[PDB]
Amino acid sequence: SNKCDVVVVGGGISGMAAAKLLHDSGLNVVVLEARDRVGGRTYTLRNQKVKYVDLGGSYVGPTQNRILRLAKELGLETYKVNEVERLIHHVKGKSYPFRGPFPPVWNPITYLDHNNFWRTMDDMGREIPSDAPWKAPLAEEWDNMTMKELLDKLCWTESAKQLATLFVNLCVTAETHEVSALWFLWYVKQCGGTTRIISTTNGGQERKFVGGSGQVSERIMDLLGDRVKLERPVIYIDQTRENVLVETLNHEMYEAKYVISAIPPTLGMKIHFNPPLPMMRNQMITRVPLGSVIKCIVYYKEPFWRKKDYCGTMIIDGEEAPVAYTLDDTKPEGNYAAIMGFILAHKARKLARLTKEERLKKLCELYAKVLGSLEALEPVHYEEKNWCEEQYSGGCYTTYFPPGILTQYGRVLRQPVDRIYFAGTETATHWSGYMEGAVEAGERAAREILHAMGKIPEDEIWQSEPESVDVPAQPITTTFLERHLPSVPGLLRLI
Amino acid sequence: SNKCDVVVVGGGISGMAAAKLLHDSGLNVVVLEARDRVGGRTYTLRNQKVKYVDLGGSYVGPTQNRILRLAKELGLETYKVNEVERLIHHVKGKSYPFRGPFPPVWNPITYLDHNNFWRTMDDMGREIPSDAPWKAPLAEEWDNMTMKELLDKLCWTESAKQLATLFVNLCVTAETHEVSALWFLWYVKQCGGTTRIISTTNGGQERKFVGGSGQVSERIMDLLGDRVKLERPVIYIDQTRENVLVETLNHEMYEAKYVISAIPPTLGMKIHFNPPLPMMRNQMITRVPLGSVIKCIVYYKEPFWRKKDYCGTMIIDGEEAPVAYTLDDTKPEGNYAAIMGFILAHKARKLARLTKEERLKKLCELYAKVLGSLEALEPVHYEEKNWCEEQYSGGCYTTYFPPGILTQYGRVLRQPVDRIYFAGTETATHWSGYMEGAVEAGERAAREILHAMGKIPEDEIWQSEPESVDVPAQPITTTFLERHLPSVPGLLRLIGLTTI
Ligand SMILES: *Cc1cc2c(cc1C)nc1c(=O)[nH]c(=O)nc-1n2C[C@H](O)[C@H](O)[C@H](O)COP(=O)(O)OP(=O)(O)OC[C@H]1O[C@@H](n2cnc3c(N)ncnc32)[C@H](O)[C@@H]1O
Ligand SMILES: *Cc1cc2c(cc1C)nc1c(=O)[nH]c(=O)nc-1n2C[C@H](O)[C@H](O)[C@H](O)COP(=O)(O)OP(=O)(O)OC[C@H]1O[C@@H](n2cnc3c(N)ncnc32)[C@H](O)[C@@H]1O
Ligand SMILES: Cc1ccc(NC(=O)c2coc3ccccc3c2=O)cc1C
Ligand SMILES: Cc1ccc(NC(=O)c2coc3ccccc3c2=O)cc1C
Repeated sequence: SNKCDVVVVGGGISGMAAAKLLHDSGLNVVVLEARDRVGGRTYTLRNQKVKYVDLGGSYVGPTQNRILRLAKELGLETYKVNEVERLIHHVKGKSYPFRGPFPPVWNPITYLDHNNFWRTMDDMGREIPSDAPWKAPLAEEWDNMTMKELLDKLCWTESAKQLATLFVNLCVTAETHEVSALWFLWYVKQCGGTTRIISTTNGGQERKFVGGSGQVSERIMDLLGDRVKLERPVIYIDQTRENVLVETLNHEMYEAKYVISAIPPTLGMKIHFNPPLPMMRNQMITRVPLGSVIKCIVYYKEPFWRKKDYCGTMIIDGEEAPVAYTLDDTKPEGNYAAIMGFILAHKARKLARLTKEERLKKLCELYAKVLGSLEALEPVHYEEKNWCEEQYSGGCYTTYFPPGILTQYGRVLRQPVDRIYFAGTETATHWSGYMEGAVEAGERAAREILHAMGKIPEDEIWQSEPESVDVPAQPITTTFLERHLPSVPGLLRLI
Repeated sequence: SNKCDVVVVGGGISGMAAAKLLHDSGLNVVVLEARDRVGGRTYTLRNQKVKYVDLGGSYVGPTQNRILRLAKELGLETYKVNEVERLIHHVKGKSYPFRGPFPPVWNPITYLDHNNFWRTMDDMGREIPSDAPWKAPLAEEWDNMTMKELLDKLCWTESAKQLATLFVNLCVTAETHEVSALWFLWYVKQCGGTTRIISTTNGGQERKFVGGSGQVSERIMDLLGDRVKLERPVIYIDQTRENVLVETLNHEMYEAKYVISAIPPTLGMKIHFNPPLPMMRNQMITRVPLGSVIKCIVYYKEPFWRKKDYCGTMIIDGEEAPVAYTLDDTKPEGNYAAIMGFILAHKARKLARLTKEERLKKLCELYAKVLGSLEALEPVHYEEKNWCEEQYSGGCYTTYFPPGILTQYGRVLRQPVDRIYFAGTETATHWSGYMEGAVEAGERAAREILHAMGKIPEDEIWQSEPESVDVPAQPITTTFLERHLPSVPGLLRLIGLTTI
């Protein structure tokens, strides 16, 4: 067998970040990666037609200081996603251009309803601890409802309910009826709230990495050299003896003092454990699916939308549209003009039956309607990735919690099992679901092991991160009216 | 490689029934079983204090003709669970004895609400095809709500909502907010409806096997000889070549024409697939958890409850009660007096933290109160099994579907993947979740392979079963008033219209 200090299962950002921290501390680490590549739910494709394109995770933004710091250390730079010109909200077959993060609403009743919806999501989030959402005062009540039930109670207008539904679908690649209200409200709150999570400028979608996000994992693999073993799916972990034994599908055996599991929680099912996992983890890893998304990038000769004072952001309501949300994917130089779109949740399942060429046609025709331009019908290239088909991801962007699961099983997610510690973005407390969360969790799991070895004190397990000098955060603000305008039933109680 | 016609993954009733059918038809079969035993979600413990006891699946009843025929062919016999004396409904800290399958309800408004609840569950069920629940006219609407939401709409009394909640918890070992309304409605309908599923006499809980249900799987293993390989967990299936390659954890390779996967759907995750599974199955197997239950058997010197004219059945509502349902588990000879109880859904998670001795004490104290009997505090022995801890089951009794999953992913549950066919009780269309469904699915999977091999025509894949001569099925009947009495909102409409 191959002996080392720590085996890290999974060579995504989380596993790589954990392995780098342990390596830098002087431990001998091995990373066992199932695929013939690193990066996991990140994947940057290079060819002459696109130069490079993120087909998985791409965006980073203010308050995501760990990913920004790690990438900077590895020699990467960011550029801003184009938001110079107007955004579009396409509603009932018409495009309404706008500025600022939220589409305007003109009907006074609809206005009150929309304002109340966003405000209430943040009000509720303030009572949910980031590190322990199951300790929310109404944890059980909120966990036993779906997001669909919550939106049905909160939204007096169909307009607000359709936009709220789109929000859930885009944020967590799942249907409102599939997900726990508690979990979803935690998810938003732990990215800094509604404004921060939905915003391009000053939010989660502000920036991309020059040359692609895949470079984070690739460049850590570059540092680690042959410590990274590709095409080594872990099948078996045995903790009955002095050292932990980790076996791969290609018949290799690794021996270590500790293990970090840096895979999505449910993919723990692909590993046979000796002794068996404790009851609560055994059942938890069957209760935590990942969402469904096809990421699609359509290329054009020029970023023609800019000529009509549109930035390329489209927010597209309704069942018929294949794609509910787009961003401009053009490179910083104004070349490789492109629109990135997501085919979300049930639509990913529905439209996966089509051919690549059939999806291209539907997207181009949609974009022609929304951008009001025949130029959208003349694509020069197309790339896509359906994450639902990946054996070693399970989906994208991340794991969702159905009703009842987070309160009953959430405490087990990052609880060590003897000498196995748990990384992965699902275990983060700030931007869980994102590349930022992957870094937080990997570095925390690594430091749990450093503490178990006696190398650092307990109070160094969780570590704050200085703010990025390159991507500083501006405060999230609200207006007096936003804070104090009544809800729809509030206006009725006054009548 | 060890060569054969068909590799069956899993030695539970479904895999063993499939293997038997294939073997009897002249094929060479191998059964690869992860555990050191066959039976899976069935397990019959034997020791001198209990003689034998079913710690997993136990009950069979009228309309479950496949398991009865299989068991009979293997030389097994049934006996009737004791329902001679009165049942007990324990609610708000008091016990109310009764006869008939449902506790009687006296308050007229509450009676209308209860009657409408059960009626409506069956009414909705009739809209749902047993073999394609996603084809129900309102499949989407019903699949996008939980059972909690449906009970909140349907039940105009707390009395009905509480009993309905216990019904869901007991039937599918899951909370009302955890499960899809469409899936639960399908599940009940495919067992023959509310009366059949809840009943002891004339229903699902009527009988047990003399000597334990584990004998079904054991006796098939005896017939198959060394074709059953114990402690062979499957880790890898490769369909890239002419013959299917199946690899086990202990480093053996098996080569076959076809494979039957006879394991719970989510446990497919423990196998690495080459090529990868198609998208819909890849995601489906991450979306289908099993329920949570501890099965607990408390032994006594005598079946003392019978002397108070109680049969041993207790239907126990309330958060403080660890166990919501009991049955008399005394042997047919009248010795090894015992009460079987289930600790359900969240309570299985909550009470797992205690010791065995602490759980025994809580159960005895509950039974003493419910039975009004100090004798319940004098147990002579205890056995239990927490199915939540089983790596190779995932839970019990069966797989549940959360909201939204059955309409999006249900169609791939028994869809073949190249040369892999799918058995397991989860893929049945009649008593899915039960030993019966395991037999149906195993035999159906085997015959899919026989059809693929050109050995039988397509119309023999699905095969009806003759009614048991030993366990005749009384029909499910209603009264005129049961059919036509209004719901609570229907009564309110009638009142509004009169007064107009
Ligand atoms: C898919 C996706 C993700 C995504 C998104 C859009 C799409 C289409 N957009 C994002 C965005 O704009 N900004 C952002 O910050 N995140 C975005 N996401 C999510 C993001 O990609 C993820 O949060 C992050 O990449 C997750 O990182 P983590 O390291 O936690 O997880 P992973 O990437 O899945 O890596 C796990 C690795 O483990 C390997 N594996 C799996 N099973 C095994 C076994 N048995 N043995 C050995 N290795 C295993 C995987 O192959 C993978 O490499
Ligand atoms: C657990 C339980 C079940 C149960 C019940 C009460 C409890 C506590 N009460 C029942 C009842 O009264 N009447 C009834 O008809 N059913 C009842 N249930 C359900 C019943 O036990 C199940 O429906 C039935 O036994 C399921 O049979 P099936 O053959 O479909 O599935 P299984 O028993 O789980 O068998 C699967 C076998 O596969 C093995 N396995 C798992 N993974 C692997 C891998 N990777 N490789 C090889 N083998 C694998 C398992 O070990 C098992 O033996
Ligand atoms: C009006 C509006 C604008 C942007 C958004 N965006 C989001 O919520 C996003 C949430 O998480 C993401 C994760 C990966 C990539 C993109 C996103 C979002 O844009 C939502 C609404 C309702
Ligand atoms: C009044 C009453 C009596 C029995 C039941 N029982 C049930 O629903 C059961 C359904 O599934 C089972 C599965 C395995 C073992 C036992 C059972 C039940 O008793 C329910 C009610 C509401």
